Amino acid sequence: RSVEDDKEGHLVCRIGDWLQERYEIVGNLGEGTFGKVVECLDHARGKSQVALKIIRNVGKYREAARLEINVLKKIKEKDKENKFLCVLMSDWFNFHGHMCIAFELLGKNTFEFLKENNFQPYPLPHVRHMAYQLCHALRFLHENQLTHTDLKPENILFVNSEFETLYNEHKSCEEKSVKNTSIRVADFGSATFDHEHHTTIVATRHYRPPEVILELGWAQPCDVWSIGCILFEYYRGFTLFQTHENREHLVMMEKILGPIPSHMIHRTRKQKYFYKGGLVWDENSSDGRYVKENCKPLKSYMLQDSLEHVQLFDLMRRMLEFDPAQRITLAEALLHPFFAGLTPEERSFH
Ligand SMILES: Nc1nc(Nc2ccc(S(N)(=O)=O)cc2)nn1C(=S)Nc1c(F)cccc1F
Ligand SMILES: [Cl-]
Ligand SMILES: [Cl-]
Ligand SMILES: [Cl-]
Repeated sequence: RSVEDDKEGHLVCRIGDWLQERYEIVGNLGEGTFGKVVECLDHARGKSQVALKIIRNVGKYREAARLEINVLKKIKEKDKENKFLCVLMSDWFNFHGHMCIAFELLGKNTFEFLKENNFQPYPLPHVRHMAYQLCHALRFLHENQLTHTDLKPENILFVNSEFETLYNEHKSCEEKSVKNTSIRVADFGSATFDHEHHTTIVATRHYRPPEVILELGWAQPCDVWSIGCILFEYYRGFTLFQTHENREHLVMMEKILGPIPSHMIHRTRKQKYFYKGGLVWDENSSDGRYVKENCKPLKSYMLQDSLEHVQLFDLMRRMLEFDPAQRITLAEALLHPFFAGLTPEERSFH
């Protein structure tokens, strides 16, 4: 059987196809610039269901995937009972130049669920449970000297994304409400140990913290900022920072969170963003006018005034502190009174 690649180096495969006389493809899960993700049955392990990430036959992707595999091995080694909520690898192999990584099959990611729910946001009890698990998952990675650097809703999966369809009487429309809010953290390809080389830029732009934009260096607090942006997005169903460029991003940060601390401004070599100790930007530009119209103080985005909403917003604001040294740690976050509302099942991790 000839193995075939398309023009971009993606493996040509379809439902029905097999790999290593072992993994039978039974579905398509998704795709990206890295290649594709298929659902397989693993005939060597009782037909167990797997998500198999199939990387393009392109050197720079094969190399990144090899690094991801190495990261995953180290993580598994530190969490042998798979207790700390990560999507860990069951197998990996090089298939005619395509690196393939097999993972236990979970449900949809939290972005895809949001999207299939027409971007209607998660209810607060759901946001609260998800935030709790995220703080705990990352706290454990952080305590093992690791930073994720690429947290975003697409990288957070429901263990099971089965939902109930409920009629929202205030909206005159149906809503999908996930039956179980247990989640797992995925995509460790960019994860960086304390002692390893730190690239100047990390994170997906919408989830990238100011110390990274200002090239001030970064560590574990990077992940805390990203979690704050994620929690906003779960709660409102739209992205906190919908931006494509650094200068606009910083202006959004200022409108939503207040001024950038002067000490950060004085320390950055990125002085092109500043003029006279202050952000410089064209208020009359397409980006200028978009930000002035759409970006408001964080507190203004609260849907309700009850105590649990106030506590969410207090927590989010502490996650979104400009100075990574002042930013709440996840150890501290887990002590926040926002988490008093967890059911005992949610708190003990069921
Ligand atoms: N372990 C695992 N299970 C799943 N399941 C899944 C994926 C997509 C969908 S879909 N097609 O969006 O409804 C449903 C279930 N995905 N998955 C993984 S590791 N996805 C994944 C990811 F979440 C981030 C980067 C690469 C990936 F391959
Ligand atoms: Cl490319
Ligand atoms: Cl191995
Ligand atoms: Cl200005």
